[PDB]
Amino acid sequence: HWGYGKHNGPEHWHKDFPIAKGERQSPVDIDTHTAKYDPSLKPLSVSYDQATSLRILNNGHAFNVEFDDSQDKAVLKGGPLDGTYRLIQFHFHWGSLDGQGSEHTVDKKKYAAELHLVHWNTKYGDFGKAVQQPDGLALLGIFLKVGSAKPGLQKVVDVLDSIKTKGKSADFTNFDPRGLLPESLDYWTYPGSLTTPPLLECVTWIVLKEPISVSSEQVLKFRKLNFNGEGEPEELMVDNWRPAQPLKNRQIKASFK
Ligand SMILES: [Zn+2]
Repeated sequence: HWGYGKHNGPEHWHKDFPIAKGERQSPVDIDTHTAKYDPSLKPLSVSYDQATSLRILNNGHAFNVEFDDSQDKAVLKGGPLDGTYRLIQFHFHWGSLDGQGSEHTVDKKKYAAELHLVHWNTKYGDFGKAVQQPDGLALLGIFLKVGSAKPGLQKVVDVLDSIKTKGKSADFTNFDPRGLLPESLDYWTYPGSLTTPPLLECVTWIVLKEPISVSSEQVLKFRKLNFNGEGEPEELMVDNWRPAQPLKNRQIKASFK
């Protein structure tokens, strides 16, 4: 099956998932000089005050912090979006070294990591139905650079030892994802896709311009995770990022002047 190893990585995905060579694939490089300010874009509305985290799972390609999305609690609205999108999970992509790890790039710059908060459009009733629609998901992307620690990330990093290997999960209640947001909600937006198989073209991307800072110790702990299952030969979970894809017939819009 697909992965990020030497023989099943992103350059191989198209064989099982032909949409990998599609017209609206993600991630992409954000060329800051070509992205146009769009005065018609509204402020993002991130309402996470009532977010209910439940569990954290190592799924063999990342770790997902999962939320209770059976009610309208943690929602993303406004910005380029029409309607309401419910938070279902967040996860990260990171590198083996600080000089790579992010999926989106900014003027070809790679960040050390990238956070994805995944939300589905409530007009489609459930996540499974939403991913079959061009406006089914809204993904909020946030870059991580290495510097000062992010206090709000530490509860995530400290639980990672308990989910080292594929298929392991742990209770993870009462985690507040507001602690992962940067100061500014300025963003770029474009239509794209899931960045892991099945690579469905169902995502409105909202990528924040301001990165958050995390410490070297924090990201080092990400890199102690395993792609493999318990008892199997150790493959460190690093470089679980898909590289930039062709922009094709798309425009990236900026929310800021
Ligand atoms: Zn992702």
